[PDB]
Amino acid sequence: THFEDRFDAREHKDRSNKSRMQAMEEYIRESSDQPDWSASIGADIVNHGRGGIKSLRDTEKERRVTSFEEDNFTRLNITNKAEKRKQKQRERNARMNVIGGEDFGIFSSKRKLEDSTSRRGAKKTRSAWDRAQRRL
Amino acid sequence: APHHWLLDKLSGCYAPRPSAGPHKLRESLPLIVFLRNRLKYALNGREVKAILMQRHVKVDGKVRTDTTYPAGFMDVITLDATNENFRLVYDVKGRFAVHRITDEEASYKLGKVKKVQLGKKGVPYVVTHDGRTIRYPDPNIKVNDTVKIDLASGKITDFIKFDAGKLVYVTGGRNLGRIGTIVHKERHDGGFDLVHIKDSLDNTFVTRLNNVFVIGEQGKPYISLPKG
Amino acid sequence: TVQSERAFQKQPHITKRWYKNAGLGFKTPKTAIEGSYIDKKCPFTGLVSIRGKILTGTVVSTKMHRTIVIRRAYLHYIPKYNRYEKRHKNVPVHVSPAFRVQVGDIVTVGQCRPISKTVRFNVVKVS
Amino acid sequence: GISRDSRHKRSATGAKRAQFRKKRKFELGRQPANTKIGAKRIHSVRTRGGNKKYRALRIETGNFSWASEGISKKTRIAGVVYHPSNNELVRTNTLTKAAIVQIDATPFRQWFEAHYGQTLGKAKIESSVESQFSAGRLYACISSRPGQSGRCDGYILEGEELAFYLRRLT
RNA sequence: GCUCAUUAAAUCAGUUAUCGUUUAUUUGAUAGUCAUGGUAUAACUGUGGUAAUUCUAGAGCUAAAAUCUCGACCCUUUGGAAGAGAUGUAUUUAUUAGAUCAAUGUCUUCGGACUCUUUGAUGAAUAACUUUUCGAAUCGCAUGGCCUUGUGCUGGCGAUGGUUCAUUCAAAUUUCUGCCCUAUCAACUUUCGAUGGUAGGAUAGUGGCCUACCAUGGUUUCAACGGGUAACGGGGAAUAAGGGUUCGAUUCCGGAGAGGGAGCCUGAGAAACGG
Repeated sequence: THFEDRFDAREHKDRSNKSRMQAMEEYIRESSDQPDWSASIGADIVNHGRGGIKSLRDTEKERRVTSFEEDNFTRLNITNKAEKRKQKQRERNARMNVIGGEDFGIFSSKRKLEDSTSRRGAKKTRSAWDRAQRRL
Repeated sequence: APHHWLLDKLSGCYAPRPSAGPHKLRESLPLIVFLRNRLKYALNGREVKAILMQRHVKVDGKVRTDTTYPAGFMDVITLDATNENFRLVYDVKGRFAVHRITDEEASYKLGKVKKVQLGKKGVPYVVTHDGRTIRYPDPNIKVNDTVKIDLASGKITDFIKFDAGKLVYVTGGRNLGRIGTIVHKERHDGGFDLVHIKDSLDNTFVTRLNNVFVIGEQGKPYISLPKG
Repeated sequence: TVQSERAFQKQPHITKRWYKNAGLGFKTPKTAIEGSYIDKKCPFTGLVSIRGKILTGTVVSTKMHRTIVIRRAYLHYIPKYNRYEKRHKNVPVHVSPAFRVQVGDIVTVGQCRPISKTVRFNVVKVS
Repeated sequence: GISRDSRHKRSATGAKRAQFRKKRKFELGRQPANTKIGAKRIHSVRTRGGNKKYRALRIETGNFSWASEGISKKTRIAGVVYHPSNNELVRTNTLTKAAIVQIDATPFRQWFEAHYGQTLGKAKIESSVESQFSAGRLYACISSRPGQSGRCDGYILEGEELAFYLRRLT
């Protein structure tokens, strides 16, 4: 016949952030029983005020920058076509949705919770003998 | 920017293009990505230039001073500082991997012959994948075999004929870059020979005969594969 | 008749007949070695190298000069309907004067550094 | 000049006449020099930057090989006899590959006498050639491309190939 | 680099194939065949013309070599040798090269015989030519060696060329599989060759690419061919949005043009509008 034999980056690309739904992991953090590395109090808040406190996504993505800056000893900056969205549309996602540093933008979503889990999604017990071994 | 460089999308717009050289450009990893970007030895692009002009780095027994110098699969990259020797080896997930080796292992490399003919005045010659053509080889050395290279001279100290049931690395295709030591060799239309591969978990995988690189016998590989 | 053209036909010789093997388990026939046709385009005894697609099919029309037509039937799979479609691909190929070809004649060819404007394949095996 | 763009002529099924692009440089073609027999002029062409080709336009001498003894002797050229592709070339005395000519028999004659000790049919060769040694005009063929190498190199007629062409010349 | 005019097996996407080709640069291989020839540009010196120019005029200057095999021999140790001969580079066409053995198999009369089977192991330059190409009037460190002692004779490591080959950056064709609507398009093509053969030409090269001559074929209800496409629609081309429900940006369109036609020249590359 014919076969492509083509290498793919997208199949090796991580898709963890696509199905990652935030309210599902908030159950995880209570049921993990590991500690979770909360920062200090005044180390959170943004500009003496105006910018709402910190998202826990925000102390993650800013941590990703500091982990990147300490490796390469250099800084990244005001590069404009990315900044005009990702500072406008992101800091308005704060004031529209975050309240006291905790996100309430989850709850107005049409992204439904089922489509991540979906009765384990793939590798599903579609036959009868598959159902006996999950009982095993 | 390609997949196997492990660059971030951050830190600057343009990707550092490779120079023409021994390896294929899509197979190549330039030395600018090798020093300041993955091994984190330098910070700026100019700092790569100061390392090369002072001749700290030597690749495969040559001085090799070029910023975008193409380094490829199975390349002994010897750094005179630290007395440490580096050998590039591809990683299963889609990327390259810098690897520590010894001084004796920095002496030899392996090389896939791509084409063998009869040169002028009745001289046999084989042409490796790194473009190292060598006069007077063994006539046992034929197409797709590996060649152990001395690197003090251009001489051939060991040779391994392609036979089914020997530990094979893949260079190309979808299932590029695993162990799996052979199932057999398939014939097909247009060539397109699919040298089948069954891994440590004994699962069939299919790439082209062009992608086949024999890295050892069933059991022993000739080089120190990175264990992890 | 061998010498029927306007020029004298001969092999370039790159027995009074020079042979070679096209390879890949395609054997030199009796008509190649002890024959009378010159045929510089023939896989054996000629000036072409079989590299590329070695394909098979059914010869459907033979009324040309020194060349024939292979019909290459197969089934397509449409993923949307989840049905099949019957298909074919009429491919003209050069035939050599060693293979007895009429309508029928299960055939095998090889890619031969394209000969003439559609011909990429030259007849190497007829069953 | 001449363009080799395969688009304009029809398809196998009859689709035709797109004119997707205009004529460009890599699909080029240049022109035949219908070379004649005269005082040798050498032409100059620059081809793909580094390489060159030799158009031939007037040719006096060329190198022909005697096939029986395997020796090669440079030949003065007189006239064109036969060519299969077009007989307009012969009546204009034009040299191409596989062209029958007439040559001087005396350079092959001088080799035959003082090296061996015999004359030429007044050490045995064919009968149809030995009668042509007294004529002073031997028949020879071209096996080079004067449009490319510029030389008039070829081969003299012997064997059954001699009998094929002399049948055409009667 | 900008601007004007819309392409349906074409583009594109991958895939080959380059033993069908060309390649500056990249890299890897690779050549035993006069302490200095002869020319040459100017600048300049001064005179002028011209409405004018990055316009112009005339004058005087600066044979020998070495290696391959043969070895008479002599001498037992590191072994060493007389003389017997034999070898241009590129380019162009023609010619030339590119059955066996060992035993462990086997038999035997125990001396050896046998390759049936096995095990291994060997095989598969001539003659000419060329608007004669190269064979270094190249550079840096080491400054040594012999005697007729002249600043003689000889001598190490590189570097750069340079021929050819390979490599890569390419480019050119090419293989194959994958596009939207349509029977109110059933025949289409040979009505710029359509299908092919052969020969020549042209080209970097394949080739109906072009042209002779020769055969009547090609694709098709499995939909050819034709038509519609507002083909700002489409390409996982590519990351993307850690709940805005499927959002983004990036890249790719396709073609033509530089007042209009047409012809040309350099260059690895342009049929280049900063000729």
